[PDB]
Amino acid sequence: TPNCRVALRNDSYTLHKILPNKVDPLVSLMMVEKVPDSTYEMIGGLDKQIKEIKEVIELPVKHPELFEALGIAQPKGVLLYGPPGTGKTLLARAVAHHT
Amino acid sequence: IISTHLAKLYDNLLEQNLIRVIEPFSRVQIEHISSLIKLSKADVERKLSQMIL
Amino acid sequence: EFLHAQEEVKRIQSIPLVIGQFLEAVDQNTAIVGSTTGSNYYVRILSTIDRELLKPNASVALHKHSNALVDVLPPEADSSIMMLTSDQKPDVMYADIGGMDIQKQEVREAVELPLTHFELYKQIGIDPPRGVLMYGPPG
Amino acid sequence: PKNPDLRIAQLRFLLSLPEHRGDAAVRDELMAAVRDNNMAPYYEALCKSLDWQIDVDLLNKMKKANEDELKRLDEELEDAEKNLGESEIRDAMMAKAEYLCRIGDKEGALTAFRKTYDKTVALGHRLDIVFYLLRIGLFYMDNDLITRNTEKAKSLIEEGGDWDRRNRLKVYQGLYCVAIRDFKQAAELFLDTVSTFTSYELMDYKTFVTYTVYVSMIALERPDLREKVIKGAEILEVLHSLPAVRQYLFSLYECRYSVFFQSLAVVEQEMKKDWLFAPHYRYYVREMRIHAYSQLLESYRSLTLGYMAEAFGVGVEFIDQELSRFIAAGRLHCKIDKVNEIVETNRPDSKNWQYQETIKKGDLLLNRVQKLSRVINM
Amino acid sequence: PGRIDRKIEFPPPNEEARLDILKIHSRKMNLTRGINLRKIAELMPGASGAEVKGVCTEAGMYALRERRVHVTQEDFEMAVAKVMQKDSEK
Amino acid sequence: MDDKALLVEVQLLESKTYHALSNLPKARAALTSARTTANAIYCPPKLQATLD
Repeated sequence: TPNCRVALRNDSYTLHKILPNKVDPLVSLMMVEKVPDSTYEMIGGLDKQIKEIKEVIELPVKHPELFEALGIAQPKGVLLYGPPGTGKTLLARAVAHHT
Repeated sequence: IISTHLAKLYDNLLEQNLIRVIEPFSRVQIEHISSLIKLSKADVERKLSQMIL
Repeated sequence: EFLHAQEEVKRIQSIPLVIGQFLEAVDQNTAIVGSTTGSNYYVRILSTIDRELLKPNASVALHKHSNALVDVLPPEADSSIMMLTSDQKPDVMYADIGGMDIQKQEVREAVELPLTHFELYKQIGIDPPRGVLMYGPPG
Repeated sequence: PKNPDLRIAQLRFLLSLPEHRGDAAVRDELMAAVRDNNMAPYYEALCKSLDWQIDVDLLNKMKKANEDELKRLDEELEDAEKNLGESEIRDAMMAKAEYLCRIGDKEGALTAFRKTYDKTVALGHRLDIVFYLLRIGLFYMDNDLITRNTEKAKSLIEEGGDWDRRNRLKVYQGLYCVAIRDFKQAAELFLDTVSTFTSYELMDYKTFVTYTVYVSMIALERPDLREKVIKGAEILEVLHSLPAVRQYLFSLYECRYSVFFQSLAVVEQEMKKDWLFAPHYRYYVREMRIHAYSQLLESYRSLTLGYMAEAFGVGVEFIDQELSRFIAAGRLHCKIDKVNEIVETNRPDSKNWQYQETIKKGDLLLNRVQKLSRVINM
Repeated sequence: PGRIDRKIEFPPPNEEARLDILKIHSRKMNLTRGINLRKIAELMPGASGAEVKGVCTEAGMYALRERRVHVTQEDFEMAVAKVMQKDSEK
Repeated sequence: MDDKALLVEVQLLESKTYHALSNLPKARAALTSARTTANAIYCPPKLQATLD
């Protein structure tokens, strides 16, 4: 395999034995697929932004056939912006559970 | 509060007395230790019982 | 004869020894070490070395010519820097500092206290701090 | 709703088993029978409880219109599938299964709670469902099937502390973990008393403390239990409120041995008009007598029971027949005396006791390796 | 075109927002009830949600110097005054 | 009002009148409210040791 260690002679530089992969560094730090829980709709004060996410993420997931009937592509990438710590993390954490 | 601060110092001072005047022996009769504390022996029996327990 | 056999292996050390560091082990009695000569090898190990001494990335001894695992060093050997040695306390008492009573008390519990009261953090759910940072105007 | 539903099953636990005590019981059972839309468990008392009132027609219409208030929407849902989402919507069975436990029975609860179990896979949904199986596990008191789902929630749902399902890890030390194994599950697991307030579902705090002080003095005799019950501050406020708790605590630690029969009978008089009426002092009194005796017989190795006639209580013959019960059946390690009038105690040594203990465990492991020697090798 | 799409703005929070943010970031604690969190949220006129997380650490810090696993209202009322004092630079 | 110096005094005096009239935790709380308020006076040359 490419990117795999081998045992090598010092004189004729011949291979002796495939050495095993130590860890897979991507697959050792494989990113966690942890449980999608919500804290629910009780993030009030953000409900206008919540209605935007439902109509751009949930509505493609829940209603594919509205896009299939009307003939329009479903989105796949949403950008969020604002000051940091205003729920950039914790809101998309919740929406992945609502769907 | 002379009530709490004396009495907790007072009830500390009993066994401060008692560790010296019990130290020299192993086996005494209790009327002598009631005399060296200069007190009735009734509370001394209750105070010493608190010490072992 | 097996105990006479263990002793007669021990001529292999003889102290012209070079120093590497243990890296990994493939299988029974064959491993990988990283030398202090810059390169990286695939070596054999003696049956004498007790296998409890391995994986801190321990400092190890190696043969010159044939380059095998021969000896396991004390682990603090290859360090190249030392601690506060024995006497170089800079002669500053704790009461020498004047009027930093918030911050003197804060750092003192930031260092010494979790040695004793460690589980009071987890019962609250504090997750006690590993490090501390200090900053301010110069002086 | 379901948070004041604790009272109904407890008052139903109270009524019928004291046969003579039934006057004020029926005077507020009528509050629990025809009010609050309570439907099932008194029609099953039709040959258990009294003659009856006409409870048939007035409430079978009230179970009907309230079922007809609910049974239309639950079985159909189909409403927000008009805009074709997942061909379903999540507002139907998660919102009305709670009525199927409160007024609907366990049968309407068991088929609804498992139906909303596989509906949503969150722990926060499995939070409230399993806690409803356990609250109804006290209601109809089917106290064997709901011993299972506690451990089934201890395994998977419990991942820690860190205020959480600790809301009903107030379903993990007074409904299921310490019942009839109780010598030490009150001991090790009652270490935390750490809050005070009575929220809208914390309906029992002050009388709940009277439990955990009557079970407090049980775990450890004097390797400093006295800090967590007397030097403790949240316990100090309620004994400042309640003298029956305070005097009963301060009888035992302060060694007022004479007032124990007073302070036990006041606890006993409290145990005369309490709901707990099927299996009783699986710790308490004549262990609390031996708890009083283990500290009294300590510090005195040559005692006379003439001194017992006033220091602890009266009845010279009553103490004498009392200690005859306790010594002779393997408790209260001492040796009572006749007409010299002595209560003499003997203790094991620092090595005689352990040689008695190593001879017990050594025989068990020897008998063990007897068997495994011959299971293998023919 | 095609790859990514619509953008959503986040304003600075409010009283009902910071109160919810307070309950979420103080969720994983061992705290004591008998407290007005709504006063705590309304002592902060313009705090951010990340500043709320620093308050819950200092309340647990004040709980530690009590030698208690209780977390009282006295701990938060000093911690709000401390973090806003740290927020007193512009 | 806005005042700062007098408010340290009246909270300190109310910390007396519950301990003198036998109320510890209300006097403990009224002491602490005077502690955080006294973090804004540039010269308490006598009121510091009175609070101490």
